[PDB]
Amino acid sequence: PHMGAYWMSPTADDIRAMNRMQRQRVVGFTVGRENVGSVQFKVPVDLSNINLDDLFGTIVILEPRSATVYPNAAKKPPMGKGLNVPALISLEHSWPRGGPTIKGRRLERHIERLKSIPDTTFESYDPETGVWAFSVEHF
Repeated sequence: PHMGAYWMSPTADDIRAMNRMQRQRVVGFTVGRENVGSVQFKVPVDLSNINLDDLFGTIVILEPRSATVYPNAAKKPPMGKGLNVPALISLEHSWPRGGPTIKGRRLERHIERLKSIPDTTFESYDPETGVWAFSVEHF
């Protein structure tokens, strides 16, 4: 696999510089990984109890075509708490089998399948870049 660095927005520096009130309600918090995709939380999140330097690969795991938040059910907070909130997920490399030149009906059936994935709400598929974007309500 060919993956680059994890990142977050606002940055860990920005969040470390917030006061307690601000860090309890971080808007548009996004965790991504170069050449994989990103997870953007759709409601404000409380990061006061999250270690920003033990987040990538521990709480949020981004692998090719796969995003995971809280892989260990025993340590997963209740729905609506921590990062267990609705999120917009964008995944690169989501092409039809055959790759970027597959168009027409074969591409349409691929989009149909992505629109139907259980527990997701389809947002978009970009046929030129291979990005599938969709929302989930909990992890």
